[PDB]
Amino acid sequence: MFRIGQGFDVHQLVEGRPLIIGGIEIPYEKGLLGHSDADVLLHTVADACLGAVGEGDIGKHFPDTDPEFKDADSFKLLQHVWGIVKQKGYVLGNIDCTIIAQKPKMLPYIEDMRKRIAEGLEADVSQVNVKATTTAEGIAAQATVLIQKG
Amino acid sequence: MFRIGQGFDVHQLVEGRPLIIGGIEIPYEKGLLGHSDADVLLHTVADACLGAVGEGDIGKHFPDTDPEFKDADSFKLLQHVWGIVKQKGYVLGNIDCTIIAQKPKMLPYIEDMRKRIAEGLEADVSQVNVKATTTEKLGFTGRAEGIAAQATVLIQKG
Amino acid sequence: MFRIGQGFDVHQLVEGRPLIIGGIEIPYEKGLLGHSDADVLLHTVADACLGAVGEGDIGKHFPDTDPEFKDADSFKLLQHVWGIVKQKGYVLGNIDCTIIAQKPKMLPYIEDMRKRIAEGLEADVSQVNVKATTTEKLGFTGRAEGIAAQATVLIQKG
Ligand SMILES: [Mg+2]
Ligand SMILES: [Mg+2]
Ligand SMILES: [Mg+2]
Repeated sequence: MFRIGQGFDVHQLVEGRPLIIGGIEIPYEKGLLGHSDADVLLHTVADACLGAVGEGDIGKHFPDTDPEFKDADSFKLLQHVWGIVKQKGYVLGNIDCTIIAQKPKMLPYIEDMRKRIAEGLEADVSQVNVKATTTAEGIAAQATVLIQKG
Repeated sequence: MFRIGQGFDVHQLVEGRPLIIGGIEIPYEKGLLGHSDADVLLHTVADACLGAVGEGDIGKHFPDTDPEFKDADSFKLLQHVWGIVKQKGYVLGNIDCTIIAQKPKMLPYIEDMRKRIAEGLEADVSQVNVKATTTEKLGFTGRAEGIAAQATVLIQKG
Repeated sequence: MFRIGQGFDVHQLVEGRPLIIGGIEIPYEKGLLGHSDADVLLHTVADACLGAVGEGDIGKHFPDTDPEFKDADSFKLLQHVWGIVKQKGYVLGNIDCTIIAQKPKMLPYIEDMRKRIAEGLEADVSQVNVKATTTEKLGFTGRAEGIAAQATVLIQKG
């Protein structure tokens, strides 16, 4: 058995907050707006994993209104989501993710995002793909995941 | 043997139509514009299914020109599409779907959509995921001009 | 083993360039803007394929700044990508693609794009699905600024 999931998120850009994407802090004048660290890539990854196993989305498991998830580290939240997936008997097949952002340039941080995502999904880096495009009020991300019994 | 499909659709919100999403009636003062009931989520589920078996899209099977599909029930269209998938030898593995909408809030109706989609794919509700998110006021859906959806389906021999 | 990949791309329609989509030249007033032939659909197919094997995106293999990307034939680029997939031991499961464009009407060329993509992926036409949808006048594609495409691929050991 394999199962498929998909995630899509957008976060608003704003001054004063730090920019964190795929678990990596990126030097920039504007961070993303959110109640947790607002890592839009790790949120999308988490939502794709939740969706593959039929467990709604991260809003359902870590609500915005829950003070416990104020300034939450989104890598920790991904680890908990991955606990839910493992409990259903699944491991990672592979994941393919896209960051949509006009600025900053993501290329110098992509390889550490992949390591970080792999770590959070307990997989090898060869199972994780991250790309960026630009095509500027926010940063979006999309992810598609295939999980397998294991 | 597994096959993947993907659907993407977007409908304009207007005054003076019902809002029907995922086969569920949502009491709301705007609804979706289209030749059929405009059910954006069932259209993307149906497109994902047709995509997975190489049978085009709903436009091919139920065109806007042909007048007989005027105000058609999108649940009924989904069942006809599911008939095509079954004839090819496939059943549902699982489906993950996203509604993209600033308003209204979808969360009270999610479980019902999942039930209705499960019924249309002849599947267990554990096989169907539906989530709703906003674009944080950004874009055509962010400013309530329309509702978008996406769906990704995995089907398997059965 | 099966692997999944996803691609997404958007290109501007501009005056006096050919419109090449899915490897097929379509008669039209405008073409897509880019360094290569700007075939938005073959770019997304290529990206989905590279994504499935963890090899980045077309920009990693054929940067904009590479003089052989200038006016490159995106079908040849797809064949290069497919060689990468084949060296890892995979063949096509199936692919489902969507062209989002307000105009022109894709429907007369779809079958040819399917055959071309099938040829590039060394597969049967039954494994390739391509659908075309308009945006209902909404967004950047809805206001004829461009053409968008998405593709989801399932590959398998072969
Ligand atoms: Mg988020
Ligand atoms: Mg529709
Ligand atoms: Mg391109």
